[PDB]
Amino acid sequence: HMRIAQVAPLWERVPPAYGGVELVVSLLTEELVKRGHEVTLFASGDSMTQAKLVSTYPHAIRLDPNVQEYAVYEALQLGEVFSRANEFDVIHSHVGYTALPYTSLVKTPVVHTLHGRFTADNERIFSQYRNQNYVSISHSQRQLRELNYIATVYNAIAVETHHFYPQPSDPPYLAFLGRLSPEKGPHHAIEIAKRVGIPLRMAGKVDRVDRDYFKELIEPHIDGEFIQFIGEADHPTKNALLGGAIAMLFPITWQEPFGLVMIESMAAGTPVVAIAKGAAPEVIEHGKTGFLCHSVEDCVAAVAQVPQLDRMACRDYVWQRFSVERMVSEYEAVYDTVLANTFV
Amino acid sequence: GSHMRIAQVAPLWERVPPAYGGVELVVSLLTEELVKRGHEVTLFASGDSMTQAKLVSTYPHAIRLDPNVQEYAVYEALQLGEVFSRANEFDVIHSHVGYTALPYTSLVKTPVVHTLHGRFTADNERIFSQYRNQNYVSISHSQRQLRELNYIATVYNAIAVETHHFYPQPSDPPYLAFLGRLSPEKGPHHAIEIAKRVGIPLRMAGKVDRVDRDYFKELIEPHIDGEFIQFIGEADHPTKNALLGGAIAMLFPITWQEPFGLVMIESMAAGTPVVAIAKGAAPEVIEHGKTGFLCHSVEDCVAAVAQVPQLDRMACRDYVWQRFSVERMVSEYEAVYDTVLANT
Ligand SMILES: O=c1ccn([C@@H]2O[C@H](COP(=O)(O)OP(=O)(O)O)[C@@H](O)[C@H]2O)c(=O)[nH]1
Ligand SMILES: O=c1ccn([C@@H]2O[C@H](COP(=O)(O)OP(=O)(O)O)[C@@H](O)[C@H]2O)c(=O)[nH]1
Ligand SMILES: OC[C@H]1O[C@](CO)(O[C@H]2O[C@H](CO)[C@@H](O)[C@H](O)[C@H]2O)[C@@H](O)[C@@H]1O
Ligand SMILES: OC[C@H]1O[C@](CO)(O[C@H]2O[C@H](CO)[C@@H](O)[C@H](O)[C@H]2O)[C@@H](O)[C@@H]1O
Repeated sequence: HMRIAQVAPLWERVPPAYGGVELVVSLLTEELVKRGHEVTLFASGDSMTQAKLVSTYPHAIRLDPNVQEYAVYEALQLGEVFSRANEFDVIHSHVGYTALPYTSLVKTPVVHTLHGRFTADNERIFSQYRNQNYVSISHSQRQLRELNYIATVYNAIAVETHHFYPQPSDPPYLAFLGRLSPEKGPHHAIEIAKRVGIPLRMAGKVDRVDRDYFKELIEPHIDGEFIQFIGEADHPTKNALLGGAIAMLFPITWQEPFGLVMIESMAAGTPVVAIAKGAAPEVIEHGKTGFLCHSVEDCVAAVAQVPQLDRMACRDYVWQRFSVERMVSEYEAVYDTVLANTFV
Repeated sequence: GSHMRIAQVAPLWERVPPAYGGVELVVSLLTEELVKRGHEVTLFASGDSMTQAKLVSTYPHAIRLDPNVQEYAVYEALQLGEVFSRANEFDVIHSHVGYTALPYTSLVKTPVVHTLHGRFTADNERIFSQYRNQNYVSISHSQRQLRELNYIATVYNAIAVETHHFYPQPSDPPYLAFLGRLSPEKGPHHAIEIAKRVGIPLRMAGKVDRVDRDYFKELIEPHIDGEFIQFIGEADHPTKNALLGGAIAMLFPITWQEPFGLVMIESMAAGTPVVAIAKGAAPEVIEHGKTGFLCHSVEDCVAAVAQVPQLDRMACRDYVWQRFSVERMVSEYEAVYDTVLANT
């Protein structure tokens, strides 16, 4: 019953393959409008939404050879958001710190959902707008504390769209999903699959800056027989790619804000053996829906402890803490708190 | 009428500059002069910048040189956030950052004067036409490639000629010169081929950065390991002055729509003609047959070097004083402010 604006990034599509935030903004927007609200999506033009689409570019900036300066369309989008700031009751910004200086100029309250790691550089712009409205996707992400965190909403997925696999494929294999960046540590997943004797079926995208790390540590160890690649899969693939696997290796070497590939694996009914970094303990129920490992050798030992877990429970676990009914209804109270706590 | 509150917004890649510094040098002479005429200037640059106006530092070093910064876009939104939060304290804002400040102008009441320093790429042509009805000041006539914009004026950049020692006849062992970054846009590869057909050695001096590091190690690197081509890249003011002053003719072979190119008027300041390719804003600075030459190919330059000792080298210095003096530039910009302050 409010005028909401969801400012999504332009790198991807509301998303056929890669894209985490755009998937979260989708399940949020596609359900907010269903509850008699009034949302105006701010994303790309190829987006298939059920709200008033307002875009500055039709295609996605990532999969496009004709684009070169993304910061142009980054500033074009915000130029249309805060120009229409009088037509909105609350602005839900997902673009990150690029909207902080614009918030101190308009009148409409703006909420910022954090989606990345705080680095030694971006922590300065957050300290200059510490009292702004923030929303963390995990308690582990809340690292600055000095900011003004409104609440903590766990990212969710449409569980019914993920087909559930009870028993894995008869010839077992491991799994890896996500970008091939050092932030996800696929090189550990390569060794873990080889220290146990179970093949690995990887899947993800390789953008640049990852060109150096990929073809120096990941490409040398591809075979197609024991190590497959499948560069960037869609939804029906990762649905069955993780379903037929015994466990989704998630050996991160980076402060993971959340990790939607963990909750996606478990919907298909697959426990995630990940490193207890970032929001890994906040998602993985130890001994029930995965194993919170603390070393590379801990994952190898946990692999033998994977088949004894209940894969039918892993899906019912996502239906509890990681449901869209929990996430959207938890944002519906965040917007009211921001609107009720304004002037003093 | 002659007591304004100017707001100089400068880039952060280099300080207001030790060696390489294009836009940072123009802002320097413009700031130091306007303060010397009585205006209340407010500079938004780095921290080590040396000015007399009340500067507002957002990071105490040049980001290009400081390696601790991995995201330049962080301090971008910080500087622009501090400018337009104090816009009420200014009479007019002079932006030098580019398209990043266009959506900000459509949010306050202080008029902003945008001085363009870059080419209209296939991407920024979308944002510049969006904020078409604003206040733009070009730096050359050839730089105007949209035409349909709202150009307030065209103020050619200027340098302090008195700070450039005049070398009459150069060094008796003759050599050439190349100034500017070693980018395929400014064409450093063309300068060596002319140095072979003319047979005179070429002494270079520039800057190499990412995205172009592959080009440096490919085309330019296998030709400098010798006395014929002495590199010593990135020279400060007292070093690059003797380089151009001791050069019989500066090689400026460009293959890109140059908006201006301060390296040209710096060569002629110390008394040295420039042989540039007929492209961009080269005919607007170089006078054919008087203080240099304009060529349509590479062999046309080889025939031009044979007609350089006949060129007047003293008239090169007096030509910069004609239309590239700091007193002229600042007077034009000071006259631009009265145009913007009268339209409101
Ligand atoms: O082949 C792939 C690789 C990635 N993804 C999607 O990319 C998102 C990445 O999830 P996550 O948040 O955990 O990784 P990050 O955001 O750090 O890139 C997931 O939702 C996946 O659905 C996908 O669909 N197919
Ligand atoms: O080794 C160098 C190379 C360049 N410059 C300075 O960088 C400026 C060149 O500006 P230009 O417009 O030609 O390059 P751009 O700004 O387009 O990058 C000149 O004033 C030079 O004084 C320098 O000092 N040393
Ligand atoms: O760590 C940088 C990382 O962030 C980007 C965003 O451009 O990737 C994101 O892609 C989508 C949203 O664009 C989300 O899944 C999530 O925010 C990130 O994975 C990219 O620079 C880099 O891969
Ligand atoms: O505004 C960013 C601008 O800087 C880049 C960074 O890669 O490089 C330019 O930096 C100097 C700044 O003085 C420019 O004079 C010069 O054109 C570039 O080397 C450029 O791509 C970005 O557009």
